[PDB]
Amino acid sequence: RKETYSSYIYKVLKQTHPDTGISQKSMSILNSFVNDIFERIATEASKLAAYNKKSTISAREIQTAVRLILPGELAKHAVSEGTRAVTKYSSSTQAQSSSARAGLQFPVGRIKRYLKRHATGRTRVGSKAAIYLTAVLEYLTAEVLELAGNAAKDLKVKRITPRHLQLAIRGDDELDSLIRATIASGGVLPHI
Amino acid sequence: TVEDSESDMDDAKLDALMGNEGEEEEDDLAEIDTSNIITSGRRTRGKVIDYKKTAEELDKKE
Repeated sequence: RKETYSSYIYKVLKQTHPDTGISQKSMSILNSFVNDIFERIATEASKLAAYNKKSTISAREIQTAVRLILPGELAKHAVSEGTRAVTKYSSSTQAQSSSARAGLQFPVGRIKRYLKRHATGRTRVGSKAAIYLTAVLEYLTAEVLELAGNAAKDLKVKRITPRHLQLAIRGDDELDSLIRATIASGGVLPHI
Repeated sequence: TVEDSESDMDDAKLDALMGNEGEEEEDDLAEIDTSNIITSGRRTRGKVIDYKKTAEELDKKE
């Protein structure tokens, strides 16, 4: 529980929708996803990189993973937004504020830390990475919440619950075959 | 707790003090291609009328 991306999400929670107090666990599943998808990528990247000796986790390392991780369609936009991001992000220069230049108010330093402490493998984390991870998260993180957010409120309650996720997750076959994280609360699809 | 949080800002450095390849300019700026068709991270659309009916009309037709 510690702190999780509660705060920043809370900012992507009010922004994505003003009526979204979000269910704690829905904040755990997303957080677990956001945390698990953060690993799935940074894991394979750190994998094809630990074996390639590349060590320098660059956009190309996470891109491939993203491409091998995400079914593809999601990737297509995950790499499109991630690229255009390094551009506007680097267009100026790291001389203003990464937590504002990256164009993503998502934990740029804390995640960059998840790459330093978790990888701790001579991972310099060139600007060609930390951002690709904050870009793909705000993309799918804001997406999962956008579907269930605008739907959970148009369906019955602003306080979404693992159920609206049962659909937003088990509904989108692609994500499902990609998230399959837990849904141990609303995933009332198999046993009744 | 907080006192000047707001993005913190004083984080990406204290941690990326590693120096960072600095190739920031050569980050990538090229792979762009499907950015003129697929779009998101701003206002996706789907709703996904629950009732499970969509969980099937989708888990089969989609």
